[PDB]
Amino acid sequence: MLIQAVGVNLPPSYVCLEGPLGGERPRAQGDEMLMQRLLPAVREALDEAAVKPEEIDLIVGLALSPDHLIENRDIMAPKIGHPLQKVLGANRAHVFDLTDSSLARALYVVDTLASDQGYRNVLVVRGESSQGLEVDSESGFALADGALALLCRPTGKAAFRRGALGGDPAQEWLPLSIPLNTDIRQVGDVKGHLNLPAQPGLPEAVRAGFTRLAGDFPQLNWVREEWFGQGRPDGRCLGPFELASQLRAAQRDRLDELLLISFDPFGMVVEGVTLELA
Amino acid sequence: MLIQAVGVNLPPSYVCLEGPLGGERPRAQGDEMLMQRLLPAVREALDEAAVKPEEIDLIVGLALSPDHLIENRDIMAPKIGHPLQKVLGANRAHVFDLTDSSLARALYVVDTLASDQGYRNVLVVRGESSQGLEVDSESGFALADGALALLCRPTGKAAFRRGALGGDPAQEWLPLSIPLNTDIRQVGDVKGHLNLPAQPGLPEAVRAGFTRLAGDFPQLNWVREEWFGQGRPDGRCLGPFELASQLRAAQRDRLDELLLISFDPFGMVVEGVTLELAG
Amino acid sequence: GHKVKLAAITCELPARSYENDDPVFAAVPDLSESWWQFWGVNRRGYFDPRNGENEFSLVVRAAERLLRSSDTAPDSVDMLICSASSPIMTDAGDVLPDLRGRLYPRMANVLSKQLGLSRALPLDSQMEAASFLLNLRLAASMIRQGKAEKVLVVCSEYISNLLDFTSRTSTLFADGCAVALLTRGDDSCDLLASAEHSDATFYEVATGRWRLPKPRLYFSLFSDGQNKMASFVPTNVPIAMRRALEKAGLGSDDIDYFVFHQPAPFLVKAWAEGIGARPEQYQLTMGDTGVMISVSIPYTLMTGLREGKIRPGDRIVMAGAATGWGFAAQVWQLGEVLVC
Amino acid sequence: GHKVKLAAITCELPARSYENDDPVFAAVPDLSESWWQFWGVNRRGYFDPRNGENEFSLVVRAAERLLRSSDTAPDSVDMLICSASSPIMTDAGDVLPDLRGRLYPRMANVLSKQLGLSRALPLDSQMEAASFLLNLRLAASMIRQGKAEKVLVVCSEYISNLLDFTSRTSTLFADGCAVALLTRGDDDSCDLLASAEHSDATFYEVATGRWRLPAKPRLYFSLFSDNKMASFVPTNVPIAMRRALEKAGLGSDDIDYFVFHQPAPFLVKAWAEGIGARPEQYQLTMGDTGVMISVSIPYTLMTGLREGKIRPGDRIVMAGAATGWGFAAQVWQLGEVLVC
Ligand SMILES: [Cl-]
Ligand code: NA
Repeated sequence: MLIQAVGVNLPPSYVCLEGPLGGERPRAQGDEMLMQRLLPAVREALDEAAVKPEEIDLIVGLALSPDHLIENRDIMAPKIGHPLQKVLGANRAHVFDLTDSSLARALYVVDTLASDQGYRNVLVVRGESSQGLEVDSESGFALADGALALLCRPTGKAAFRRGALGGDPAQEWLPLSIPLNTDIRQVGDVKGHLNLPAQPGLPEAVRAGFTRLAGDFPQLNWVREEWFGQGRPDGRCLGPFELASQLRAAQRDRLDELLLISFDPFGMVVEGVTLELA
Repeated sequence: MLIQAVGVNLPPSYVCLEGPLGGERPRAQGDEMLMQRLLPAVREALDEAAVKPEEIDLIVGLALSPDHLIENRDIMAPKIGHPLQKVLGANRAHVFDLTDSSLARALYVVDTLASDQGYRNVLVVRGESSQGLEVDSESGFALADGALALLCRPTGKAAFRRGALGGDPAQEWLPLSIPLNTDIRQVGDVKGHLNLPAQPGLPEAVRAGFTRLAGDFPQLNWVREEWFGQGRPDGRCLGPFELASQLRAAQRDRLDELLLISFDPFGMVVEGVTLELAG
Repeated sequence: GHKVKLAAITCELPARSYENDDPVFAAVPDLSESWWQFWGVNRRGYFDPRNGENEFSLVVRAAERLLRSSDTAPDSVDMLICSASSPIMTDAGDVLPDLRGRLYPRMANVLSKQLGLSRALPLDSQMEAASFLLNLRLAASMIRQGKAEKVLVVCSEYISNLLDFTSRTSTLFADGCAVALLTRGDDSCDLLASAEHSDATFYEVATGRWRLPKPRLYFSLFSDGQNKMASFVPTNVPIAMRRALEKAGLGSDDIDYFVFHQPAPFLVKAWAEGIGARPEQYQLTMGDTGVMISVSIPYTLMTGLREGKIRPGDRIVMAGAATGWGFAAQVWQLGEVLVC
Repeated sequence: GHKVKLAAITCELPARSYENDDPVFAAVPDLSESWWQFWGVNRRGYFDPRNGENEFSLVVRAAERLLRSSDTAPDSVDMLICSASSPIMTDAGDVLPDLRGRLYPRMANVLSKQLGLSRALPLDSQMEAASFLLNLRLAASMIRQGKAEKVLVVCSEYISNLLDFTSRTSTLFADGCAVALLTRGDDDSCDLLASAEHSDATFYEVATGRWRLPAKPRLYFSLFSDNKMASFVPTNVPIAMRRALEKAGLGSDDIDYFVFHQPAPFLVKAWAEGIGARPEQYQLTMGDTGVMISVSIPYTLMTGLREGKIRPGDRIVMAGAATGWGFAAQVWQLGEVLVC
């Protein structure tokens, strides 16, 4: 998998949440919806790579947000890849969604499918506009809002690793879940609740997982997602969106290859994919 | 036909057009549409009579305006009676439209149909939001804009008369036509043109027609439409909407019966209908 | 009051017929045998104005033929009731000889003068596809109350000039005219009862809108499933029939034959089943005409008379739906009807 | 280029079957034989969560059966690919015993722990009704490129807990589950020869799920006249089939049998006729199951295998459409498939 370009568009408004899994993260406001940020991020990437919408072979979406996706804020399905195809004029694309996949896992799977199908231009998008989910007030866990666009050229050569978290190997980490709101009375009530129990050693265990996994490709520089504020400048973190500034640093540094490392709070694992750079 | 109640709502802007068929008439502005004006007129009448929307048996519309009827200003069909039924919740009603009919004629026909079907509450509505029609700049002829709601209780007893115009018997009167605009290029362009040839004796001929017709019911006070400004204070005229203040004067004066007279510019005739008033 | 007689009826269709495979449909998406069977359409006519056919000229022809054939003097017609669903009229004959494409006046004001109907009160009514029934109903009330003795009823549908021939919907609709004569009866024929109602829930589903390259059909359904009519489809037409039958003190078994509006075979069948009508008690006529808006009902009535399916002394129910939405039903006892 | 073997397949349907006249439909507007004929539905199942039946429990049952029957050690499974069209999941077994109604996680993470699939990469994908094809496609690319030797594929549709039994739409859809096993093939006897997938978002907004107050996701319809697809209905499925066939260097005539998504009989026929498939070369299965979203295809495949319509050594085309909209076709050379 070769990364041709990256686009990012994040809300300017940040919200801080206390707790061992807390931090200061971008947050979509009021009525704002994902497409408002996703479309410019995608355009940014298309413009950088000099690829037209009609040249896109595949669009693959990753978005947990259960509403606030498009102009009709109550739509949850079909998923955002479809209206994205429409507003782009991506008239040659196949569109599907990978749900709760990590980005690293999605890139690997997509590299594999897309190289096997002979595709040349593949769009992977990750986004959130999470007003429809209640934050975890006990742990401080929340999703970063915003949009990331990766315009890729498949090679079928991306290598992949799925690794355990570090720290105490007997510790049963409690995963993220998103229960449905069973008391939806009014318009604008949340549709679900973020539930990630307070586990103060978790950020460090994730970092230790990253460091172990990076050892499978010890000559590659690596980039990673930052889902927690602990230990970070300003306590600020961008979740998977943190990847953008790091990929851009890599392009600036003229790297040909790198390791991209995701954290999956559903599986409580870390996942890495090896990528080429334009 | 018994008139239970009347609602009227006219634009605040009166616009003067010069010409033998000119006058100063109410005019809808910008993107105003007929429903905005009609709905409150209708509600005034329903509130006065204490008649609920679900009690309405029949809704009959009269509106020439080829657009500016409802929220979507480009819709012309189906006609305004149908979205009216929707917004009111008039869920027991039958809805139809009588097109280019005069009001007197519509009231007669409706009295007849509705008494024969046993209806009790009938809503006859007349309105214009005529931005979609070009005024007749040569004659000065324009439609008055506004809304009139007549809540009726049919009796089947309404008498009707259709009469010729007055003035010179040898004079051939040239009717109103509304040709289609054959050069609709932009949005906001008119859909048709008001074409009523300049005929300076026409206002007086209509008025003499009114008087002749009224002579068939010498026992009745009468009310009439005024479509032309010639000879009227400040050239002000309200077209069919002139009827509202006259009907209210009639109730205040405790009239039980009256004659209502319309001018039909399409047929160039005058038409009268006899009505009872509530009280 | 007086008994109402359905005295005579005629129709005038376009001279030219267009098959399902006709090149007029070249820009329409390919349609299969499945579509044609489902809608029940095989061919249809469109007015050719270049050759003098239009909403007015054909009505003049049909009306002149009917008046001659029914031995009706023009001066004896007390009311003329016309309907035309298109907002655009195109011809005013000798009456307004220079006027071509127009919004107003409507037909009756002009047709009355063209035909020399010098005592006829002119009226132009609109209830879309149910307009023939509305007009029979208006006519019947006038006759019954003694306010008219002879009423001429017209429906004329020039819809082909508004159709979008890039669209599948353009394959369903077609042009045509109908004229009927109603008179004071005695006493072989009568309108026993009628019922009319309207429901505007789905008003916005089918509208005419001014569209730059003039009126065009627009569709607009936005629904949850939760906002239905008080009476669900397809029971509105049956409900109208029942209300009419009840007012007449009759049941379905008292009826010989049924005449329906003709939008699709499944819908007509649904209406028939809703009231107890057996398949052989009505005809499907959309096959060689297409859907002619207000003119489908009278054309179907006439067909049934002409083919011997409906005859003197028969009790019939006529019924249909219209955009808006509107519903109408009539119970007639028919005497002898002149088909001309 | 390793060969891809479709090794095994099974389904798990609800224990209870519901007829068209079943009282579960009492609040649905009355429907006729016209509705039932058109959609081709006679009966369908709904999961009963009170008797332990749901999207998760029935998959666990089916998957355990398939693994036991195909002699597949849980350790040997390299990847697990799940789909479920409903946004709501309801049960996480022994893994998350307290969690009930949920948006996330999806199935694969949880299922792989429940089944002991200790090496399986979990993936949850979404392409609505076409998800079984997507999943085979993903599985095949992984096998083909040497990245997996065994892949378990799951589609599970629990739609009945979302259906509005006051709506006609409730009569069309039903519940079910399917599980398949793909492996690296030894010999030439089984392979995925080619596939084609495409999407068209022109009519994206026509059928959407929305959060609606009475409060849960509901189907919402939106059609406005205020563009057509590049390829008109009903050609998108045939276009996908043609592309796949071209990529495999085959023609329609080289194909033994066809397996289609099952939304309605006229549509399936239209797809078949578009590619040149004869009526004896495919089955209609919606009659017994209802429309099971993603599960209709694998149920149909399984049916054809079980009944001897699809035999070892046959070349088949599998194809369908999905909301969004999406289109997928696959050309398989099949060997021996364990139906369990
Ligand atoms: Cl997992
Ligand atoms: Na005179």
